[PDB]
Parts: sequence; structure tokens; C-alpha cells
Amino acid sequence: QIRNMVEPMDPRTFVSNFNNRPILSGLDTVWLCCEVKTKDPSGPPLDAKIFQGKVYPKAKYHPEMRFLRWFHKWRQLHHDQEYKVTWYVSWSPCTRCANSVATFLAKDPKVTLTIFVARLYYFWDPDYQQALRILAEAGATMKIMNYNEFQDCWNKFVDGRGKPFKPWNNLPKHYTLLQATLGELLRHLMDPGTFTSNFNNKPWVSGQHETYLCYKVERLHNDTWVPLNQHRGFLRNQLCFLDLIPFWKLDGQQYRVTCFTSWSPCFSCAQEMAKFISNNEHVSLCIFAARIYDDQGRYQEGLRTLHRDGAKIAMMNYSEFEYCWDTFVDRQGRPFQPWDGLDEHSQALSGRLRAILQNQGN
Amino acid sequence: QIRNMVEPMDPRTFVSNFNNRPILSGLDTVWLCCEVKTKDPSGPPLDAKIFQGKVYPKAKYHPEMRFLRWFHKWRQLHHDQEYKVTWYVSWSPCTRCANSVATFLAKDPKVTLTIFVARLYYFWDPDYQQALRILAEAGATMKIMNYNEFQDCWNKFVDGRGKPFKPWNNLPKHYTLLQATLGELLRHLMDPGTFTSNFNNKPWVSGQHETYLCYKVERLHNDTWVPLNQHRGFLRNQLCFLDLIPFWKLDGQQYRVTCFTSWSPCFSCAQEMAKFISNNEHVSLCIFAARIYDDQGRYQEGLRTLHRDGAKIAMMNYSEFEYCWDTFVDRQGRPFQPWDGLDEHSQALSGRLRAILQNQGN
Ligand SMILES: [Zn+2]
Ligand SMILES: [Zn+2]
Repeated sequence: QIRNMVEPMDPRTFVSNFNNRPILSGLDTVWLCCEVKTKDPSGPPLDAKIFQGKVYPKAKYHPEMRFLRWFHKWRQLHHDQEYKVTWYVSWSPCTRCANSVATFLAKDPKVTLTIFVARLYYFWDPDYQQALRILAEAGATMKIMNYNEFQDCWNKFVDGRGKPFKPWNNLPKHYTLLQATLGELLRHLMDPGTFTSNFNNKPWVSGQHETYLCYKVERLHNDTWVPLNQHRGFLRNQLCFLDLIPFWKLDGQQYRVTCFTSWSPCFSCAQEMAKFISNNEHVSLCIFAARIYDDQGRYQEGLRTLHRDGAKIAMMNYSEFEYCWDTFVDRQGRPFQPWDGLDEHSQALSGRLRAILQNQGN
Repeated sequence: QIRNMVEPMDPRTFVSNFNNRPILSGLDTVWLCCEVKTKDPSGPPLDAKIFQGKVYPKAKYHPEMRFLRWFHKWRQLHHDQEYKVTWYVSWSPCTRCANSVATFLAKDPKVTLTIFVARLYYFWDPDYQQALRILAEAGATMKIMNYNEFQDCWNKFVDGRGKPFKPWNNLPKHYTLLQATLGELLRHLMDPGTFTSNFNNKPWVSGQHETYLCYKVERLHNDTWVPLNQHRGFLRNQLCFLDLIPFWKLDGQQYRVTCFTSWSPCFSCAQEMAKFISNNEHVSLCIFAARIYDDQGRYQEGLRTLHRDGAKIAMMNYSEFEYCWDTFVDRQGRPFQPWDGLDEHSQALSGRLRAILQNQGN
């Protein structure tokens, strides 16, 4: 009945926009075919809708954001229940829409999203690779459209007046390329050079204009912090990573999120993390910084307000460096190679941070 | 000197044949730029050569086979030493050339081969994916040509009349696609459906017209068979897998190769394996079969001649099935799900195999 629920797209726009040639400079349009179901899979679809947009700036008008607005208004007209949503989208999401959908998923325990993409948008760009990882960790199931999914989208959203779907040549080849790329970038870990370049606690002398953040999550179970292997991550930056962790999916209780950041939080990130740990009783925050970031502004107040709101703040030493090397780096068997005076630089930085956070004088 | 050692190719044939657009139906030519070095990496190249060929049948004339013949004649004109060879090839090897190069590498302890490919030939085809895995397990270092390697091959093998290399657009994008594809197919494990369909020991009633073979290797160390995690494998067939294991890179001593095959060896594979274990004192062979293959011919003599030449022959039971599920299958966390009457079918098959191998009557 999906065909009765939607205003279908015509064939010559489907085969033009869902052609899965991995590189396709010219298609600056995005098509998103959405269907909504209840949690029982036997059940038929409650509703479906086709959203269109452009791929270029002002992303508030991208099909994903239009879906989010539509879905928010739609859920208010039906009795509250659990939903499983499926997208067939011609381009994978941009970085901003990835963040939006991801934080929506991490905050909503009654929504399951499966995104099928025909092509990977900017698959060569590290920012979009990270965007896909963010979507996946929030819990979106990311997949490349295969022949079956193109056939399904033809049958359900395209005015294919009784005609069957007929694949273009090289559809399976394109799928193989795209699926390998998606798998690789989903499993990607930090480059060793990126690690040692960014987490080195010797005083800045070049580059390092980006901040890298690795994080792990633990739950409590009979007064012992038990790890959650499956919800770790690492992010590169130039709103707040705690807004992308789906705490409602972990084995419910109390949580301890441990942070390892190459630069200590800027003012606004300390503010955002303080906001979060203030409005989330059940989440503890432990920050470990490799270097102290002196923004020439309000960074000290930011760190102090983060510390007052319950977060533990410290500098990385050998232990945390080795942990991050063994967990978040594509080290390839090779062991952690500490630099000289790592411990002494870490101790000096700890003294500086202690002075920063100290409230009462002695 | 690489440029003085070779008869360089002209620019437009280089840019025509080394363009790395992953799909390129029309280029049925292959170009292979070869250089040879000593074990010392500082040392300059001893010799270099450009081989040309066509991509279609009669593979005896493929650039890889031409290199093998040339290299065999070349090594006889220089004092015996260790060699490191580098290929820049426009298409990855076909299945036959993959087998040839792999068995050459696995039998020669004085040769190191690194193959850089511009494009993956038939990357969508399971046979060629397996071919690449075979090349890698024999010890060839398989890699996709990146910008640097195209530049190097331009500088060393192309009559680039003083001009520098200038990349086409989408060279890094194509590299990203191809490198992800190569990585994934190098790491690929057996599909769960493929496994349970092919290793089921209940009597054939359809499909199963191919035989699947997984294998592991162990070395001896003070009378304890210690495994070699890094030299496992699995192969699909419709000459002999023991000719593709590089028994000279493992920590030398005596070896035990354990085989798990969905069908018991045909006559010619039993013959090949008997030949091998006869001419290789230091290698023990342990075969485990899921079903007995009755070729309507000489299979019983083949099995008995394999058994006389020292091989252990048996039928798989729960233990071996679970081992193969846990080792060679992309099981995705899920556990080995035995079928009903697995043990009883295995015991009956063992009785029939014991009648086959029995020599003296009682
Ligand atoms: Zn967007
Ligand atoms: Zn060939």
C-alpha cells in the first residue's frame, strides 16, 4: 500500500538519481524514500513519504531534516509506540545531517532507523567518514542499496506502471565497491602517525590545529564498573560528543564515560559537557587531556565549571597513552612507543591543571 | 638508472593503461613494470623490465608469466642471493597467473614480491577475490597504486621527457574505492550460508557441486604442536593447496597441516597431496572430510594411496564442524548451530571410510 501512501516519483528521475556509479559529479539532488512501521515486522507500513532536496549549502532543507520535522509532527498524531523507519536515499547524509539524525537517535529510545544509500557522498573525505561512524554509533543501521533494495524502491515509490525493475549494467560491481568502502570506513581506527602527532604532550611546535577525542563507556553492575566494548569511539574536531552516545541502549543503570582528548576542552565544549552532565544524573564524566589548551580567553572558567558540575579532569600519563594506543589506533600489532620525558611533561602539565582547578588556598 | 635499463613506454600509453577508474571495459591490455633489488634496501636496482600482454585467454602469454620466464633465465646469470622484486601492473593478476606466481613464491625462499596494481581485475568475481587471497598467503604484498606509485612509475618507466607526473582527477577517490575493496576481500571469511550449505553431512539432494577446503598449519617446538594463526586459509574448487603454503617463512622445523574439506578428495587431488607429502618429509597431512565423494571411478584407490603415503584421513564430527565455524566463517558473534543427527551421520560416514581404507581383513 506504500504506492497509495505516497506521490510516487517518475521512472526517469529514479534511474537518474539512484544510479550507483560511485562517482557522479552533477547530481546535486537528493531523494529520500521513507517508510514507517511498528516494531513487529509482520505488520504493514503505517505511512510512507518521499522527500527531495539539494545537496549544497543550507542543510536545514536537506531531505533528512525535512524527514525529522515531518516525523516529529507525525508522531504527535498517533498513539505513542515504537517505530522502525527505513530510508532509501540516493546520497548518504552530509556531516550536519549526520549529527542531527545521530543525536535524535541517541536521545529517542522508541525509534529504529535503517538507512540504505545508493551512493556514498564524499566517501574520500575524512569528515564524511566520521559522519558515517557517528550515525552508526548512535544506532542507525547503515547499508549500501543492493539490487534487491533498488527493486523494492522501484516497486514501492516509483510509478513503474506494472513494469518490473530492470537493473543497469555494473549495478553489482558498483555495489561491491561501495560496500567495501562503507565497511572499511566504518571499521577505521586512528592512524599511528595521527596518534603520535596529536597526543604528544611536548609543547606545541607545529600543526595540531585540530582536537582528537577518544572515549569509552562503562556501566555499573553490583558496584563494579563493567566496560561496554561495543560503544567506544574517536572523533576529530576543529555539539558535544556525549549527545551522540545512545545511553538508552546500554544495559541500564549508571554510566561512566571516560574521555581522552589531545587538547583540553575549549570553553564552549566544557560548557556543553557541563550542561550534559548536569541534565543527566545517571552519567559520570572522566576527562583526560594530553595538553592544556590556552585559548587566551575563558578556558580556565570552563574547566572549573566542568569540575564543579561533577566531572573528573586530569592529564594523560603513560597509562592513558598506552591504553589509547592499544584501543583506538590501527597499531598493527606494534606496541606503544613512549617518547622521552613523557612522564615529566605529564607531571608538569598536571601541576598546571591542579593550579587551574584549585579553589581554596592553603 | 631504471630509465636506462628499460625501453620506456610513451606517455599516452601510460595514462591510457594506468588510469585507475575501477571499471574500464575496453582495456584488454596489461602493462607490468618490474624492478629487481638485493636484500639491502639502500642498494640500487640490479635490473628492470617492462612486460606487455593481453588480458584475454592464453594466459601463458600474460605479463606475469613472461616475467616468471625472464626472471628464471635472469637469476641464472647472477650469483645466488636474495631478491626483492616490485611490480607496477595495470590490472591485478588473473586466476591462473595468481596460482603460478603464488606457488613460485611459496617454493622460493630467496624472493620477496610486492605487487602494486592500478585496477582490480574482475574485483566482483569470487574466483578472483580468492586468487588475490592466494597471492597474499603465498607472501606477495598486494597493494593498490596510490598517487606516489603512479608518480614513481612515471619517473622510472615512462618517457616523461623531463615533465613531472600530473594526476588525473579522481585518482585519490578511485584509490579509496579500490583499496577498500582489496582490504575487504583480503579479510573475507566464508559466508554462514555457504558454510552450512556445503559442510552439511546429510546426504546430497541438491547444489554442493563445489568443494570447500579450510586449512590450518602447526609447527613443532619441543614436542608440542604450536599453531600459526597467521597462515590459515580457505579455498573453493570445482594444483593442490599444499603447493601454495610457504613452508619456508614459518619458524622452521616440522609442520602439521590440518585440512577440513566438504567433499573427500577426488582422485587427482589425493594424487597431488600424496605426491606432495612424499616429496616433503617435514610436512604431516591430516584430512577431515564432511562427506565422501564417490566419483564413480578411482576415488577409493586415491584415498588409500594418500593414507599409505602418511596422511591421516577421517570424517568431520561436531568438534571439527564447530572449529571451522569459529575459525573460517564470518559468523558475526553467533555460535555454531549443529544440525540434527550430525553425530550419527558422521559415525556412519566414518564406518564407510574405515571400510574404504581397511587393508587387512580380520
Ligand atoms: Zn545534509
Ligand atoms: Zn593472467
